[PDB]
Amino acid sequence: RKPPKGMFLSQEDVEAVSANATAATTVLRQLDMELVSVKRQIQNIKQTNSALKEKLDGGIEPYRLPEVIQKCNARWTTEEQLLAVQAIRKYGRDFQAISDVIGNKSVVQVKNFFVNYRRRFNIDEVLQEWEAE
Amino acid sequence: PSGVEGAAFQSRLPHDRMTSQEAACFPDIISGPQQTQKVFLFIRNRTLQLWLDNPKIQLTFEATLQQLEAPYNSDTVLVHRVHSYLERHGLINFGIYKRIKPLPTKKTGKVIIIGSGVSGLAAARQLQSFGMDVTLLEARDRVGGRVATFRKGNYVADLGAMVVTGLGGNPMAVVSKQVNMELAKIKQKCPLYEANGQADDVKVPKEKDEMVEQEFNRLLEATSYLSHQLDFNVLNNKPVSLGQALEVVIQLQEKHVKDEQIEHWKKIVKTQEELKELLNKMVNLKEKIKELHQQYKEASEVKPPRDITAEFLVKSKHRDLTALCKEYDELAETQGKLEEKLQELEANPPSDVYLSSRDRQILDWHFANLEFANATPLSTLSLKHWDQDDDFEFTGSHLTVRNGYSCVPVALAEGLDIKLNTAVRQVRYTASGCEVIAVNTRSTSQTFIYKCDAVLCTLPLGVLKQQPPAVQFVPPLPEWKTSAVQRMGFGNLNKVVLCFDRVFWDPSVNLFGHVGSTTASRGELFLFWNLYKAPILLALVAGEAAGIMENISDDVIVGRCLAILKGIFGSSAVPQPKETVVSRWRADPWARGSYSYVAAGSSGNDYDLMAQPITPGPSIPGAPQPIPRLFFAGEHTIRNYPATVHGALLSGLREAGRIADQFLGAMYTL
Ligand SMILES: Cc1cc2nc3c(=O)[nH]c(=O)nc-3n(C[C@H](O)[C@H](O)[C@H](O)COP(=O)(O)OP(=O)(O)OC[C@H]3O[C@@H](n4cnc5c(N)ncnc54)[C@H](O)[C@@H]3O)c2cc1C
Repeated sequence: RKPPKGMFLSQEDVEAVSANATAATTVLRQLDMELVSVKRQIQNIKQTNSALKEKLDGGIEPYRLPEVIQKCNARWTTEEQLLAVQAIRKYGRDFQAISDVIGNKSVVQVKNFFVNYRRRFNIDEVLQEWEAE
Repeated sequence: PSGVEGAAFQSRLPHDRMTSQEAACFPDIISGPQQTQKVFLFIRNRTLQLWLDNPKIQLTFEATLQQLEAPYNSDTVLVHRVHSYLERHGLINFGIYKRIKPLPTKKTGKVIIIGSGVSGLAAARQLQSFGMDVTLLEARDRVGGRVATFRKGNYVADLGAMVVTGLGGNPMAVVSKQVNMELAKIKQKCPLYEANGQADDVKVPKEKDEMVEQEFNRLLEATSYLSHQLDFNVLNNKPVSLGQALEVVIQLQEKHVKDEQIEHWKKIVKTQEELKELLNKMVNLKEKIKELHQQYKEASEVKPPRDITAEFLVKSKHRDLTALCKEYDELAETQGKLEEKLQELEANPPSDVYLSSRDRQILDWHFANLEFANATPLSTLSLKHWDQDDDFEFTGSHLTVRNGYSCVPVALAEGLDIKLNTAVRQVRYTASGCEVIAVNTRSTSQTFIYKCDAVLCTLPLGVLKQQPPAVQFVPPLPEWKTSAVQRMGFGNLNKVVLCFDRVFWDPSVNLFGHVGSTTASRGELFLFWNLYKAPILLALVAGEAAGIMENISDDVIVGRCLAILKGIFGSSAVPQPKETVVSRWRADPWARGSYSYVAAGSSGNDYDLMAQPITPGPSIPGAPQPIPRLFFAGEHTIRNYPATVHGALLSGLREAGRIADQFLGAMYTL
């Protein structure tokens, strides 16, 4: 009915291998060269990746800064507000990054700041300034 | 099957349906009411049953009606018509049986049968039992032809036919019951022995043995799919052979092995390049982190009190460094998960090769074995038709004749006019009758003329193929006959008989294979036979090897035989053989080969063409269409059972019926 379990006999491959006198060994040699070609390509990219891994030796451990967390405070200080304004200038609408810089202000408090002091800190101008870069 | 249906089966007939044969003789019944057909069928089956239950004595019409019940014994003309039909066509009262009604006082008609092979002898017995004058002309000094049996003392080995291929529906089952006939079963266990350098040959482990054989079967079944479903039957205006197709199948399996490997290594590289691109990003990110750490460190060293912009710089660079260290850990996690997938892929490669040198050698033994069965290289067998007779194979385990297969023809030859040492040179057939011209084989100048009504030609196909002809036909055989002779394949296989003074092999093992070194010589002494308490080993030469081995002296052959035997049973425990016999069937002028095969470009239809009788032209021009004169029996003339003893036996029975119908008339249509 159909080829035995694991026997491969497509209409296409039959015509291709029968096409001429030595079409058989042509197709088989073509894949043998194809095979050794990919094998040497592996050996190479394995060596390239071996070299690149050696450049990453040590990781990023000397450059890891210790974790500093303080309680997420409610009160805005003059000092903190100014940090915020600068963070808006640098990061834009990245409420997360801005929150991380200030330290003790939640992502919502930052969003509140954006609308509370919207007039007084010209946050409109500040945001369009960031988009210029 | 069992009962009256068992009898129909044993006679190669459907129990519940009328055959084309029967439709011809009983057209009234088969075109008529369904009821009467079932009546017919029972009568037919019951008569067969009766015959088969006791084939040692003749079954008469009276004795048949005797054992019939109502309403089957009501219509006695139908019972007679059936009995006579079954009698004519040799379905009842064939072989060697005690006659109830002694032979007719005078004979009607005269028939010359060429060759006293089994087909000849079978027909001769029948024609004689139908009250005809029969004389067989045999070139050899013995009956049986391709049923040859070497004898010495009590030790016996068949150089010709040897295996009875199952008793279920085999006409030989009847013959064996009719005679002494001691049949011995064949233990199908066959260990294979491959070379091991200077060391003794190692038995192939059940691991490989079973996997290669199953691959062999799978390869055959694959060629069958390739033939039927894909129609790969003609290639460059030439018919595709089995070996031709097997190559294509094997090649496509190697292609697959390579295709699987390519896409596996290509699955590696695409990940090996994912790793490459990730490692590059990681190196660059480490560079920006290194630079950003310095920038932070510098900004952080501007000691308080700082103004808010200097304060922002510290906090800003700090946040940014944590964000880039966040990114590096994502990429470091991916790196490990890619390296883990890279080992996964490299731990599970696909199949290394399709077949190793060791495998392909064992597979070639299985091919050689198939070349032995079909008595021909697989490059000669028709892809589409080589196996057309597979459905008609008998049931039951295969057996051998203990006292030597020639037992059978000799027993069939009893009470027949057989002229031995008489080689037919020319067959003349005309409207008025026939004359057969033969010479004495011993002195070929001594000539013999035989005048007869009909000639039955049982000459082997190989003989019929000879160029220039060994037998001449006057007038020549028509194009349609000669073309069939041409197209049909007539193969070859040979046997070597090895007589030793002592049994040095495993006495409980019936047969063991030897694995050859190359494809070229896969058939060369590829298998060894052992049976009785007799110390004979029987070496088999098959495929392309058979033909070439015939051009090699007995000594060299016996040499190669011992070499292989030493290589298995120890280079010392193998004595010199006392008696050796080497068959050469292709060289034998009364055979010119071993038996037929379905050649590429032939088909089962050519076998029918072979059986077709010849009707000569009219003597006086304008005279009516004459009787058929020249008739053909033999292994090569029976579509459903070619290349066998039973097939020959049946072909003989067939012709005897056709000749009787033609020259004695059909008494059952009266
Ligand atoms: C090596 C071998 C092994 C075999 N093994 C088996 C087996 O295991 N099982 C199986 O079922 N079958 C087997 N067979 C096949 C079987 O032997 C034949 O199919 C069968 O014997 C054919 O009978 P036949 O009468 O058609 O031909 P034959 O038996 O050849 O009869 C033809 C006769 O005509 C004679 N003759 C030839 N030329 C002339 C002439 N010019 N004048 C007068 N007479 C002539 C021949 O000598 C021969 O006696 C085997 C055959 C061979 C060669």
